[PDB]
Amino acid sequence: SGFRKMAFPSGKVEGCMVQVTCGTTTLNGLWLDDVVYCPRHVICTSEDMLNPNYEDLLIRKSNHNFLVQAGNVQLRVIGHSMQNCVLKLKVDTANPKTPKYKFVRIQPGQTFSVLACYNGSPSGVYQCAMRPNFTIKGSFLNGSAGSVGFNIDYDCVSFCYMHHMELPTGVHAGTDLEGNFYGPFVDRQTAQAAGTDTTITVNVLAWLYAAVINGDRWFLNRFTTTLNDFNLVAMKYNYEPLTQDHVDILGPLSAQTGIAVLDMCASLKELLQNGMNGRTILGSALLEDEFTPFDVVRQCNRATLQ
Amino acid sequence: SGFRKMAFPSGKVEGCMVQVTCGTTTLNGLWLDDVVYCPRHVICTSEDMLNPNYEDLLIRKSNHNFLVQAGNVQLRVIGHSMQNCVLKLKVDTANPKTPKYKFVRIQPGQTFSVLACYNGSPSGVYQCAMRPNFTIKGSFLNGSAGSVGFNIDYDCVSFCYMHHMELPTGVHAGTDLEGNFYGPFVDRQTAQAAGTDTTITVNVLAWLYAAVINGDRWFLNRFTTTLNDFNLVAMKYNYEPLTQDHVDILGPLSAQTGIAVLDMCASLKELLQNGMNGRTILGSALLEDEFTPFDVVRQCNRATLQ
Repeated sequence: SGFRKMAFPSGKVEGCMVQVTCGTTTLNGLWLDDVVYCPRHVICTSEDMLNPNYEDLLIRKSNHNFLVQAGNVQLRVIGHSMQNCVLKLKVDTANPKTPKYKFVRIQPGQTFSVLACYNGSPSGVYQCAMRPNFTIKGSFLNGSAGSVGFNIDYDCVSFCYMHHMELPTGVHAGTDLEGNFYGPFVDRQTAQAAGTDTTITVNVLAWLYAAVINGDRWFLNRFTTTLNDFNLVAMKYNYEPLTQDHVDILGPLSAQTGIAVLDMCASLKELLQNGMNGRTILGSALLEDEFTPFDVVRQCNRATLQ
Repeated sequence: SGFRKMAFPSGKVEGCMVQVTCGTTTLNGLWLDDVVYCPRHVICTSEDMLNPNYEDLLIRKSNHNFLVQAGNVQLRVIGHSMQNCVLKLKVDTANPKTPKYKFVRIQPGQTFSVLACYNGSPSGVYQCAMRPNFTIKGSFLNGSAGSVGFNIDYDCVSFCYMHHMELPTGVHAGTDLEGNFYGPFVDRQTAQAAGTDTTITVNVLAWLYAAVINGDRWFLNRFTTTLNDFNLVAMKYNYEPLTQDHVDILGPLSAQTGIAVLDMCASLKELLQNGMNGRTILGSALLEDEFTPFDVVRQCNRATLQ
């Protein structure tokens, strides 16, 4: 019983974090085999961050300009490549703690765990979701760039996010591990803003089906709605329109419980218009969009053979 | 910017988790040097869990009755001691991944990070607080006993909780690492219940001072209250009475901001009686009691030199 927002265990990622310093600019890098991946703006001085020409900044930088430290071990840079917004530093030492890994680019709505680091030291770990506007509603301070986001399936760490910058609004933006930005953003200290943040309707649906499994069935269906109508009421509450793939992605949830997406969309229809009153669902006092279908079923209470 | 419930990085604890099996009963153990600490009810068969005599169950158990596995490595038990509700298995192999550690018994209100394991494999990590009734509002399934809770100061892991059982209500109960239970509970499958769960008022106060620092100052003080009056309104909302130590524990928060505990107690006075309306604080739509003063200041936005 119980229902918490869990991150994956962070140990396999902790063994890859290092400090990268170029000049008087320091952030974090991800050390896999003999390459350290880090945001490319580690090469920029304070003023160069308004409109950098990263090409030209890098061509003036030699290897000794880079200090990379794994704890008390200095790793010497023997070469570099710029790949999109991420800089690959080849180092003289292959990381003996490299886990089985891959790079994957996630989709908005999907969740992952973040290991927030400063000065190459892991600070803490927390679970989050890619918002539909491609930002993450994270918790990041200056010096946290290079912190990565990941998922762990069996023993294989799928890295999906590297952290670069914070938007004026306070939300965060970054790239995959190939350095391509998530969203229409750029690594430049320039006035930028994200689109309108919708709510991940499919995630809130998987959440309600969860409540139904564990026992919280207050506010359960008492009506119906054509997918279109829900979208109309959801539009006023910046709720991401619901598609039939959304209706199918629930998989073993409309079933294995026997309630319908529309019946749930109807309970959601009311809680967005009339409110939650004083009651709560799975502890949360607000509709939750950071749980996906896989996250839901893992924590759900099981049947007891007697 | 941003404000998330962060667990400490779990890696140092992951390297200590093992599987402990006695007979046909399996749970997790904590492997430090050449001792594995695990809940003592690993020695009980299904029926022995209503009213066990652990003394007598253990005296009938020899070392070979214990299978302890660290991954693919079997660790042979060479002796055991029962210490309160925790069983110490001495093993033929000292754990080379033992971090610098200590055992500490935390106080209700204090937070810690939980590494939930099944079959000796870390499953995920999440931050929680010891409730005033000594339960933890965790997320635990059968087989998760032996999962531990911890804090990390610098590189020293302070283990503070080992997980034993789930109450009828769905909340969780466990011991320190000396095996003394947190609360008036026992490792027996018997009808048990916790006291009334109060809210950690000092934690909600540190939270509001945080909101004030980061910028959310809606609902800020517009009145005053003698500590006594707040307690009167807090009594109806099962809010833990507020003491002057509580008023002093804020430390650099009433100051370093300049608002008063009572002014905050007054804003809290209203949000408990009239409500939060449609607004939220630091994202949460409910009053939060799982952040302490230290948790608050670490994540708060800093001043930019210009």
